[PDB]
Amino acid sequence: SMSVKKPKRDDSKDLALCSMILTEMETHEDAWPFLLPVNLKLVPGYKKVIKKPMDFSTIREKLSSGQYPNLETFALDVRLVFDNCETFNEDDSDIGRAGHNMRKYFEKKWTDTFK
Repeated sequence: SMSVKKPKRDDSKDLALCSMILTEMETHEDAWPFLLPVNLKLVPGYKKVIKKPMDFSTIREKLSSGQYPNLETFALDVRLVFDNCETFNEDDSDIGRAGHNMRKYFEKKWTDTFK
C-alpha cells in the first residue's frame, strides 16, 4: 500500500531475457504456423472468429519498440498465439500439434528463466 512495498525484484534483464526466449521460439522447427500473421484475406473464417490475432513477428515488433510494459504482458501475447491456434485448428492436425508442442516449449523456458 502507500509507503509499504515488497522488496524490489530486479527486472533490468527481463527485456533481454524475453528476447532470447522469443528467438528460441522463432527457431523451433514447429514455429512455421506462428511466424507471420494469418492472412485474413486468404483464410476464410479467421477474421470473424479470432478476435485478437497474434503471431511471433508481431510480438517481436512490439518487444523491440517498447510496447510491453512488463514480462507478464509479453507472456499473455505468446499464450494468445497458442489459444488462437487451439480455437481454429483440430488437435489432430499438423498445425494443432505444432501449437501444443510450442506452448509446452514456451512454458518450460518461462518457468526456468523466471520462476
